[PDB]
Amino acid sequence: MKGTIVGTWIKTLRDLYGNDVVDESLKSVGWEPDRVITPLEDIDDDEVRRIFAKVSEKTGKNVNEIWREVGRQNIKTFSEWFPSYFAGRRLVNFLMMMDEVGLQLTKMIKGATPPRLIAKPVAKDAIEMEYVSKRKMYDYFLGLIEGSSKFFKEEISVEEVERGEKDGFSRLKVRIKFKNPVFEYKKN
Ligand code: HEM
Repeated sequence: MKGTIVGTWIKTLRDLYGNDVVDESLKSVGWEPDRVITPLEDIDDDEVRRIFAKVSEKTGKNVNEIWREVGRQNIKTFSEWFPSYFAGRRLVNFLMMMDEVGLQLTKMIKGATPPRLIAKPVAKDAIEMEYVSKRKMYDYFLGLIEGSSKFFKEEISVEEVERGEKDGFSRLKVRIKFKNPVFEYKKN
């Protein structure tokens, strides 16, 4: 990953799991517990992987479970660093815009590699959102969704539809139902 995102993860882990757990885990991979990560740095995905593995060991929580929790809380962290994205009224609009934001950053930020988050309405009160990535952060993705619902104070039901790997790409499709109708058939 790029530096920006790893910065948020470290912060979120600490908020979640305390300072000693994180300090220790970063040292285990040879990092400085209080490393200053710059946005445009490139960070070894395997190093991150080993960090989270250590957090798993120290806390006794399954790594997948940690990512789920990290995903939920990281929305709070990210909204504090980058408030403008969260400035809108609605959860649905937030979610529907995310794919565009991702495409744009791939273009703007050298080396940046965010997943596709393809969203499309499937009923008056529902969209499908498909995560597509070379990485595979199924639990993180799901966590982010819940965190978003939490931030926007809009209850949603999330049901997983498809999960699988093809051609080196991990995919996860969910159906997200909103409380009220948000879509309308309008003509082509
Ligand atoms: C709120 C504004 C957001 C911005 C500006 C943003 C942008 C980014 C960036 C820059 C990365 C890292 C790319 C890299 O380091 O190579 C990333 C990773 C990721 N983003 Fe977002 N994101 C946002 C919200 C979300 C939301 C709401 C979701 C899910 C609904 C999401 C899904 C993911 C996932 C799952 C990753 C991990 C990388 C992977 O799985 O391949 N992001 N995002």
